[PDB]
Amino acid sequence: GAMAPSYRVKRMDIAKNDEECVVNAANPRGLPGDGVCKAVYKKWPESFKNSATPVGTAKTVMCGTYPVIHAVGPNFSNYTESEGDRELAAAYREVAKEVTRLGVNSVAIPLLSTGVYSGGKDRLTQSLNHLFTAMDSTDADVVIYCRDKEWEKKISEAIQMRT
Ligand SMILES: N#C[C@@H]1CCS(=O)(=O)C1
Ligand SMILES: [Cl-]
Ligand SMILES: [Cl-]
Ligand SMILES: [Cl-]
Repeated sequence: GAMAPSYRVKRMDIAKNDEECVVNAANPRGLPGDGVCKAVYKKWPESFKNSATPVGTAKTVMCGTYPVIHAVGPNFSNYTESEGDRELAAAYREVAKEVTRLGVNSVAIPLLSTGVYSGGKDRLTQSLNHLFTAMDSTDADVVIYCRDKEWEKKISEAIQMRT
């Protein structure tokens, strides 16, 4: 565990993270994909060996000794709002289990289903709250990665509001 477990946000590529493990915003088939998933494929291609896993689940594969937690958020193009919400919450609960099992003191996490799986909606608050719901009972330092300047401000605001 971290001595004083925290949440932070950074605006940069999660493939350059300074944490003990990474969460991939994976597809269910373990394909290289786009966005975060492709950056993760380029950095930790070895972690894509048998990484395929269903929607709402997380599967960890080592790259050397570095854990890559493949978390499959729903594609809101395919799911109803209600079912997509349920699966997005579930993916994050599975990430919390894996982070706990691995015994890491820090984890780099993107906001699941906020990019090409968002169904063209802004899901910052929805995705972040499900992240908090899952990770609040863990003692790892959580570092959230984003790419948009306005999202960095809103995530930072949401973290500070609860401190
Ligand atoms: N990043 C991202 C989204 C989820 C996996 S993907 O690369 O297929 C699209
Ligand atoms: Cl960067
Ligand atoms: Cl996405
Ligand atoms: Cl972003």
